[PDB]
Amino acid sequence: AFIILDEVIKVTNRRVNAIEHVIIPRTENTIAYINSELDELDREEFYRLKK
Amino acid sequence: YGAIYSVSGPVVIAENMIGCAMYELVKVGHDNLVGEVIRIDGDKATIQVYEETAGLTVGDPVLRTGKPLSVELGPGLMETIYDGIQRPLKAIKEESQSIYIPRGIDTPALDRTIKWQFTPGKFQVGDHISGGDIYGSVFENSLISSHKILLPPRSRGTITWIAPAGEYTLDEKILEVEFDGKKSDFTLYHTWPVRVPRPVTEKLSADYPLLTGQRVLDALFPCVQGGTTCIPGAFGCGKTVISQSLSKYSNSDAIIYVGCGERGNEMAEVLMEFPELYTEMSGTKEPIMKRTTLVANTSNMPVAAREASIYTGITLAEYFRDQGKNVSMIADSSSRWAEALREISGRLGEMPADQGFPAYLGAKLASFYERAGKAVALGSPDRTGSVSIVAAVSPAGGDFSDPVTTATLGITQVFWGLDKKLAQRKHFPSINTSVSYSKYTNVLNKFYDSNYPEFPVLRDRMKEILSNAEELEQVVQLVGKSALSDSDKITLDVATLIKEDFLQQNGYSTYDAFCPIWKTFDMMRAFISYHDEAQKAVANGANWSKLADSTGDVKHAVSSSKFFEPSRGEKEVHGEFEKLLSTMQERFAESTD
Amino acid sequence: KAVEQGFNVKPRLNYNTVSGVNGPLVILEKVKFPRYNEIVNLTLPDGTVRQGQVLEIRGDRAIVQVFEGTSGIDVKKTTVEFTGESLRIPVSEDMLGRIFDGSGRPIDNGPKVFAEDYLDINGSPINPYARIYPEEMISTGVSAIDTMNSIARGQKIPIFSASGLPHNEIAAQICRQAGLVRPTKDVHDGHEENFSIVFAAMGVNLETARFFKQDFEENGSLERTSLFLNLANDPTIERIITPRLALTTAEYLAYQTERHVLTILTDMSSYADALREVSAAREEVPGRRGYPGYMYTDLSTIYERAGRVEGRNGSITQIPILTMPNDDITHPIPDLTGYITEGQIFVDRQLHNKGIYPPINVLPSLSRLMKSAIGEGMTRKDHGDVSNQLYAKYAIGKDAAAMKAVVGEEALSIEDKLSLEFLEKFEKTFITQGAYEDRTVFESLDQAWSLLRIYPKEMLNRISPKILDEFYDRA
Amino acid sequence: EQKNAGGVGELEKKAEAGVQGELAEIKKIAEKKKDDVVKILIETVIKPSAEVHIN
Repeated sequence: AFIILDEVIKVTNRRVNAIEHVIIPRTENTIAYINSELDELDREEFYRLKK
Repeated sequence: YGAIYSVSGPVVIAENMIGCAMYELVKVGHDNLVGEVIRIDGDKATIQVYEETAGLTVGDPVLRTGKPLSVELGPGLMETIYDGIQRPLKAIKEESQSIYIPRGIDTPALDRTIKWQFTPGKFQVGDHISGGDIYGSVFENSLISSHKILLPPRSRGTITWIAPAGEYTLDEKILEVEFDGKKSDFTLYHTWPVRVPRPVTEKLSADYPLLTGQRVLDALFPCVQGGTTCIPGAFGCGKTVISQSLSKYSNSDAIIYVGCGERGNEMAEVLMEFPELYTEMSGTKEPIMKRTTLVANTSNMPVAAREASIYTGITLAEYFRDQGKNVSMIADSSSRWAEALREISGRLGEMPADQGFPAYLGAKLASFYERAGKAVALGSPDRTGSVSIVAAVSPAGGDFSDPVTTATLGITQVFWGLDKKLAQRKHFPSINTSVSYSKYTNVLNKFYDSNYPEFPVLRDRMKEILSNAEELEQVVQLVGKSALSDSDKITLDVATLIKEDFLQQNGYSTYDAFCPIWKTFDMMRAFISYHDEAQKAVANGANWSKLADSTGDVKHAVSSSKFFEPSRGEKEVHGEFEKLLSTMQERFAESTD
Repeated sequence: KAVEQGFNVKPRLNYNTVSGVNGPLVILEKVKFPRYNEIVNLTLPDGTVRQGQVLEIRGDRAIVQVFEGTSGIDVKKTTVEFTGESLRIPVSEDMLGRIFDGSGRPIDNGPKVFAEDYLDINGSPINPYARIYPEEMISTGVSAIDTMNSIARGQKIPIFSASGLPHNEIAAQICRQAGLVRPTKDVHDGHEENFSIVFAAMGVNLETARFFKQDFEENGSLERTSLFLNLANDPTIERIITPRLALTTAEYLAYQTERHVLTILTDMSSYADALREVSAAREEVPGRRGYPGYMYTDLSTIYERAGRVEGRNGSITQIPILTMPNDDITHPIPDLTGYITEGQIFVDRQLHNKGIYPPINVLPSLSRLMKSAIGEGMTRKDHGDVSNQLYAKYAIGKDAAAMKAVVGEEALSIEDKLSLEFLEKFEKTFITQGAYEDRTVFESLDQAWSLLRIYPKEMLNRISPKILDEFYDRA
Repeated sequence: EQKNAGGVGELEKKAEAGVQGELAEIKKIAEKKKDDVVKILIETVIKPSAEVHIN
């Protein structure tokens, strides 16, 4: 149980440190930076069409 | 009267066109390319030209026709391939021997030279008649025998002359009704604007299932004659299997396969396929091409042709609904149609709303779908028809974020959504049993309670097992199966058994090509009772590892129950399933002690 | 049979009324009855001739896109003589063997092609009823292709590829090793076992052009190929018509001379770029990523000129290489090609980084008519089930690798560990293939079976039990 | 390598003879057919085609 608790504790720590805190910036990028930027470009193109 | 004033592709802005109505057909150019207006600006009228517009010059005459985009309904279209504008492809190849469809080829949509047998029907001279009233009957095929020709929906009046029984070509004067003083002259065929639904007296509630064959489709997410669906359009299985299954076995008295935006070689496959699907159809082995129009529309063909392809298909389907035939309209890849709408708007210049799709995409899909009701035909004699869309939706890169699928989800009562994981596993059919749904589960209870009383309870049990086990799997894949209780192990294992032997379905072997409803119900009973026996046995002492080892024979029996050849008939297949279930119960009772 | 109808002289109206020029499209005024798609021989003040093409007539105005760029054109002295007819390539059976510039000028030292017919580059729609389903498999030799994405003769199947991946090597290998799995005869004559390639390099760097030229020379294909080169330093609107030129020569070759042709269209992402440039200088309504809204149709017209035809022994296989940018399939070029072309070969970057050649990734790769060119009577009996099994276990192995990365190896069942081993041996010994290996489909299937035999017979669940009992234990 | 290198003179000579046969054939065909070709082509290039393009 010492070995199992060490493995599970380091798995939870590895999750909360590396895995979740790298997945969160990945989604932060994918929506907030890039998807918003692409929508902004498309709205620029549409406004040029409207003009 | 008219003259071209601009060309920009399919868009051809005529002029001096004052008086032309919107969406009105207007021959374009000296080749008489067929085009329809889509915007009127004083004299000018922006025309989409349905053709390879190259070669048009300013001053080319554009002569109106004053009729919206019309489909030539009537006998003769039962067996024939059509283009999007209802051009008979085989007739084009015959008259113009070359392998190319000539620009602006007139060819009548229905074969004029054929002489159909005709019987006078009911109405007589001096008898009042109304739109949709059956006034005859033509023997079209051995499988669409008595193609009941019917009066155009709008027109009405008192009959002054009806031709006697005999043989008549398409143009022959069949009926001469009189309204006011102007007596209309009616023939064996009638046109109809594809953009407006064919009117019906009243739309009933679709409540008889459309047995589509695939086990998961008929059991988990049933569809109804007169309903609407979204097969996922994936390659290999899903769309491919369901198309042939509903073509051959679904008891749909007529069929229209409108392949808008379908790759050319795929159509060349379809064209060499449907003439060869009498292998297991009921009656006396007649080819189903006697029972299905198909509106071929390859992608390369001009944009507006793709846009109008499913309108032509659904108007043909509505026509065959007005005769009381439970027609089904397999609109393959409607996402290609939505793309056609997107790019026709782009050419037109209007501001797109979502992902470049036009704003009215939802309304356009709604107009195309809501013509799917099971309805009584418009005129006497009263007769119940039913058209049932099956609109494949190519999912593209995205899963459901594509606005065509999102706008479709709010309309279709049934949605057999694709499952990417099941496809990557080559698990066919690969529909997603967690995000699919059928709003027709409860209306069908009127049908289930009469034939298969336990079917809804079994379906709910099957769904409960699958959902609980997907929840459980989402955890065990993260932790491991060591900590699972015996009941958890049973739920997980029975879910695997179901997902591998009930939900999965080859669709190509002689067995399980078309799993009839009784065989599907009996397998539902077998699997659910197996899960119930396992759960009840482990509710008692027996641990589950030893129980699984001792009843591996029973597990293999219920797993191989899918192999039961459905052509043996319910009388003995149900006997086999009764024997299987009895041996199952006795084996579990034995192994409990 | 005589084409004597051509002996007529139509004097050509020669304008001097260039209203203005912006980007790649000149704009003309006071035209008398302009034709929508007629090409224009506009002459610069230098006396040189640049071949334009009318893009949209309007009253007495005619927006003309100008091939060979608009640099140097002007208003005072530019004269635009209108040819009355659309672009018509002089086509012949003698073009086989020499290299054409993008716009049909022969950059080979030889003379202009002594055409026996003038075919419109846009072709014409092939009556879908007259079309015949392509079922004859061609053994491309690439084991990652023949086994699991089998190209059939007539099929369209782009080689999707990242930028910088060796898609050129794969296309050259497919040319070198192309051949029907069950040919008509062993001899070169009678069987006609040689595809008369028609290769259209458009927007390619000159190294790729030299690579393809010398690779066709070494293989001997250059005596039966019409390289339509349009290099990088070649103009940017000429890339609009290079694919059409290649496809119309291919159509002449396949349908009108009953020859078998394999039409590569290299770097069609550059074609999409050229189309974007033209349709963004037109102030059109742009599509997903600034590309023209009508990209679907003017890419289908490029693609859908492929496949066999009833009554003609010819067939146009075509393998348009496609430099999908940023390596995401949902880019509108590969996303709008996946719609039109049945299947695609996905050349994958991270497999290339691990050194595998060819770096073909199976799961995203597909062939939407592989299902009919397999089974009995054509290639081995077990091809269809072996392909499904390899696909399924490759997907399982990749999922197991993802779990192993996320969660320790303990959580992986014995199936997942076996799948990891299978995936390793797969990518290392089956996908991996020499540049000249030429694996016939039967020895590819033998390798596939010697690979699948890792699993117990009870675990190859997608294989039909008959195929299992017949092939698994042969060893 | 030595055998192949020295074969350039022989291979080029054989190919030149093969091409010379066809070149002579083409010249012989042209010398006899150009009279009729020019007679038809001169009529094509001299015959007027006065017509209006409104229709």
